[PDB]
Amino acid sequence: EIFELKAELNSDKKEKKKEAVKKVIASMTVGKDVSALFPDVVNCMQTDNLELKKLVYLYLMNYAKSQPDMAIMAVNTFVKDCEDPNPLIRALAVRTMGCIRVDKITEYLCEPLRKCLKDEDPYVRKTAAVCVAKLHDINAQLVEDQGFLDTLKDLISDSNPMVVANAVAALSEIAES
Amino acid sequence: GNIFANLFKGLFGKKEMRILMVGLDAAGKTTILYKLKLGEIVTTIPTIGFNVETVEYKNISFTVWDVGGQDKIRPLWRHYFQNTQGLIFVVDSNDRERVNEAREELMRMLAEDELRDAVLLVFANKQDLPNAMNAAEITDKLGLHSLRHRNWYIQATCATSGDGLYEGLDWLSNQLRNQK
Amino acid sequence: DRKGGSYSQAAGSDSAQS
Amino acid sequence: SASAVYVLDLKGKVLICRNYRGDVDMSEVEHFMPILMEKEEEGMLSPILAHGGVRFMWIKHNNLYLVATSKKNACVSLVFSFLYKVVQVFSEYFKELEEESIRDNFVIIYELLDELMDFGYPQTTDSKILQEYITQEAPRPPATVTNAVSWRSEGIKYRKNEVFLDVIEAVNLLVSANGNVLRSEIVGSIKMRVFLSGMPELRLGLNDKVLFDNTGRGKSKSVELEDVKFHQCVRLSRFENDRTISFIPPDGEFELMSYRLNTHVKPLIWIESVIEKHSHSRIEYMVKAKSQFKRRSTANNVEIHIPVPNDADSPKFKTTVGSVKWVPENSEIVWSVKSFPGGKEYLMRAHFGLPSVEAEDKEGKPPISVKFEIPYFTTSGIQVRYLKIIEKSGYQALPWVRYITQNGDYQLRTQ
Ligand SMILES: Nc1nc2c(ncn2[C@@H]2O[C@H](COP(=O)(O)OP(=O)(O)OP(=O)(O)O)[C@@H](O)[C@H]2O)c(=O)[nH]1
Ligand SMILES: [Mg+2]
Repeated sequence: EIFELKAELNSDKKEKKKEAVKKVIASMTVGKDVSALFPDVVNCMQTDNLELKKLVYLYLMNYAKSQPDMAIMAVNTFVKDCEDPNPLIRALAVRTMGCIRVDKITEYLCEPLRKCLKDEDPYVRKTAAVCVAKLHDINAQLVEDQGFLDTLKDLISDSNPMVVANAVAALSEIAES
Repeated sequence: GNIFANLFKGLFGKKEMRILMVGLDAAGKTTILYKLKLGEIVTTIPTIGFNVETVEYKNISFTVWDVGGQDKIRPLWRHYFQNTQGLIFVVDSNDRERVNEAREELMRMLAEDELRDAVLLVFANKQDLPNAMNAAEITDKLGLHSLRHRNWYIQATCATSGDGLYEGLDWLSNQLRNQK
Repeated sequence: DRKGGSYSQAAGSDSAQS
Repeated sequence: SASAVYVLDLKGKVLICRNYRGDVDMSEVEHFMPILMEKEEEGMLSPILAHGGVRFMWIKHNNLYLVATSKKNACVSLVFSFLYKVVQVFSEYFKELEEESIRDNFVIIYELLDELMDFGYPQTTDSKILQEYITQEAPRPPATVTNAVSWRSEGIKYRKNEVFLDVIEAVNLLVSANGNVLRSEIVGSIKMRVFLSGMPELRLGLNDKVLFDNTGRGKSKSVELEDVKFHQCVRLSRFENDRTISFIPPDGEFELMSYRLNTHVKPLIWIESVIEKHSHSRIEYMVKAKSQFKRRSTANNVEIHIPVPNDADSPKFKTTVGSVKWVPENSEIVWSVKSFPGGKEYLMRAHFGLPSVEAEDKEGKPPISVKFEIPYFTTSGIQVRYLKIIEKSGYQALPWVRYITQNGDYQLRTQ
């Protein structure tokens, strides 16, 4: 069971890696403690297929507070994925970075957040605005040090009405606390 | 059973092989991997995690798994030791103070009973400054000849130039593949 | 045919209001 | 400001959960079921629960409760709107809303949940727009989400340009037991299935009373819609300026406007029912249905529900037009009529037995509700005047619309 799943996930075949990822996702939804296999799924994270990357990101987000020590092996992957040409991949990486409740991980995520704050893609801009609010809620001092308030304020006075609304909501949430 | 399909696949090339990228930080490992894969000196931030890439040469897929030399990532090299067939050690001849640390890390990584079939692959990185040693002084200092049951080979590769990478790849292919 | 009343074509605008 | 949107089941098991802020522990869902059970057994059950410092506000679905936990003073209306949008998205993607698709569409369900809301703030809710970036069978997100027009995907091309409208009427009557009608309101529903090429800007024009008064023609038959709720595509500023209904129709079927005005006319169907229920001996149902609607309109599929006794057995129906059947599951007599011409009068004489032993507890008097549906009959008298379909390329549209009159909350209080 667990050994077979680990062997399938540690293979060189994408057809077996996708099946292992799907089984791990189903086990977590079915109510199975799959946090023990978090380090094994870390190796099979940087994949070209977008179908398995989303599952890996969801597993990391749901298995981040449980194993914060094992989550240190994903900062480089997040940094690499934060510069992908596809807006969807960048938005997913930004959402996953802010969704991880790791004290030692949000500190190194300030640079990707700053880079994606001025992203031309409206989806990327909205993802960065959401991640800034998430980081401020997680760590207000880190957000203040990163100077994201000035970037958030300029978001309302720019184009992309959806992105402007998202930035306004993030600013209201930050000011609420 | 029948092995006709295997013979047909091997008639045009079937073996791929593997490789590892370990060493101290700022040792040219990322630059060496970029040169092997692309062929340009790409400047990158320090490897907080790891980099995984593949190189296609001589009909063998030489997959390279770059590993950083950070203190928090030094003990993480055991994660890639599972299902690993090759290992490449990147030395830092431009760091006299870090040479001892790199040698100690190589000895610690080579003192595991799980990593026994991985032949030694010493790459002389940063081979562009006059302070860099030769291909024998570094090996003598590291004691590569004292590694019993270890097939190590010291090769000097210049990160800026790229010379010696072909020789290292050929040596790795000869050590991995034992056919015509 | 169709239950609930047959569909009828609609105009383009108030032609009597200019 | 939802903290974690989760989907429950009928047995208390969480089919799927997706935390958005992480400020609420995932173990609080276990106490939601006991809290709901306690609230239901004491009459204090509400859609919004409260587990200490965390509130569990969710609605009841077909088979699972979409409970969304929250901790701060989050907007309850916003949470309800997000839940409704999620339910609509699930219905559009999955034809059935039950446990059969929750455990079978997890791969796409998780992606849809992640893309719909981030950090508790929803960003994308259009099913048509969301279907171009998240599919169960990924390219860059469409420019429609980033662009202002998020309800009409650009580049749509069709062989023909046909738009089908549906002016569905809802005749709701609240008739008290004294014979008078208390709540008699008619809510319009203009649902159109736009199927055109490009991104046309529809200019809806009707015989509104306000528009007729402004233009100076406030003397003909004009619909006096007390409340008009336009869709997202309809420009609020244009309607507020000079009653100009200009909007880009979406690709598919959607609700453009939803009129709602009171009705001061006589009911289309008048039910005169009597209850000659003997004391544990028998019961009589002298129910007579009078059609006050126009004779040119026929109320197809007329079903006047007459609530009979719950313990009544061996019932006999003596009617004139239409089949009368008693369903023990509903505990009422369904006066089903296939065709009900306007001005017709159907008389029925029910007769059912009753056990000698009296019931232990009272059962109440449910109101009698009719299911009349007369097509091609507009009670409010509102008629579509024009539909300005304008396209940059230039094409000849073929708009269509049909008027359907049905019964909404048309219940009659019993004696
Ligand atoms: N100019 C120059 N620098 C070199 C050369 N060889 C190695 N370096 C240094 O080595 C570093 C190589 O770092 P990377 O290519 O990003 O990857 P790395 O070797 O694993 O270093 P880390 O990422 O810190 O672990 C560069 O920053 C250079 O400063 C060389 O031939 N010329
Ligand atoms: Mg590197």
